[PDB]
Amino acid sequence: PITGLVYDQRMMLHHNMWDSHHPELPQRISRIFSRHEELRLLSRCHRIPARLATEEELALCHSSKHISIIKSSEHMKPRDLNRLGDEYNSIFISNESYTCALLAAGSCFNSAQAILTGQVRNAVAIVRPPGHHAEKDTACGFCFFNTAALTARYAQSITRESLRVLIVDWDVHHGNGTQHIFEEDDSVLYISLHRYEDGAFFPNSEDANYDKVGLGKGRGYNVNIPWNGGKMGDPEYMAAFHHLVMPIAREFAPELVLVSAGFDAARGDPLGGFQVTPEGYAHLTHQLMSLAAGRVLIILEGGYNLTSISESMSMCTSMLLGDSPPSLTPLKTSATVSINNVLRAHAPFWSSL
Ligand SMILES: [K+]
Ligand SMILES: [K+]
Ligand code: NA
Ligand SMILES: [Zn+2]
Repeated sequence: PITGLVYDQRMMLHHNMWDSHHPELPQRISRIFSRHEELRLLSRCHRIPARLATEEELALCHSSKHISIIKSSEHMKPRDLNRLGDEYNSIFISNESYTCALLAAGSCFNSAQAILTGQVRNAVAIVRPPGHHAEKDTACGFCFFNTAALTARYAQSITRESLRVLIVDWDVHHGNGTQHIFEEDDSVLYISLHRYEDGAFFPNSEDANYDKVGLGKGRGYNVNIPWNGGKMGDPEYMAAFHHLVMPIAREFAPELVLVSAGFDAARGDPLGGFQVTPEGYAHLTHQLMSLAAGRVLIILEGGYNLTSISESMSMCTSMLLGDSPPSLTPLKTSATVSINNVLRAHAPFWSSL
């Protein structure tokens, strides 16, 4: 049982040149890496090489128009980069952004390939910029290309079209990009847990609500678990996995599990405002390892407290490596209502509920 780890410092090049303190810092991935070194987790892993995604691979999920525009940013001068970035919801762009986006996706491709060919059982990808807000034709919320969505399509490309992929998105924000790409798809099961606040939390859309179960053949295969007022923690997430994520996943019988692993739901994160502990993430990870013969790829999304996310993602790697789960109140009423809402919404599609 081998765990893969992919990390490249070239992904640090992507930066905000008008605010060097912008929360999506280059140092996010470097601090996670060093913590993996420090805890002797890195030395236990099989080092998977990073690579650039090709344009043909980007076309698995993205329009050529979207690809061309972001590609052209590599040759732009600072003010043009400023203007282009302002055409999007919450995006900054540097000359290196396009290349870093390519490495993020290519790294995840190589990890998926390693898992699916049996070189490793599972893998962790310490990458940036993130991906899950990125749409087919647009960039959004610090994301340029949808790394997770692309990896699902890449995985199917190197296996068979009907490879069943589960994408679990435990980043505090709804992965609107991932939901939309696969909304009519029944080969990719998208499950997201996210702070919703009745549509008044980024990315501020009712697409993130529980009632959005998918379209056409894809009905049932989109699971939104929205949190409303207010601070949520380990109890809420554990209960969500127990009643929803793991029962549905088992019935879906995935062959590959991708985790859109943001750690902005972690205690200490300003943008999330939740209190999922590092031990919390370990237990979520451990549960997912019971799926798909352990074929699990952990892909970094959001998470902005450098100490919180280094410790949190390290905890997940420890689990993938096979360490025993660390030792961990009744649910908030609102959380219970959220879970019953999803249960009632997905009753027709999943007989296990
Ligand atoms: K999420
Ligand atoms: K789907
Ligand atoms: Na179903
Ligand atoms: Zn996030």
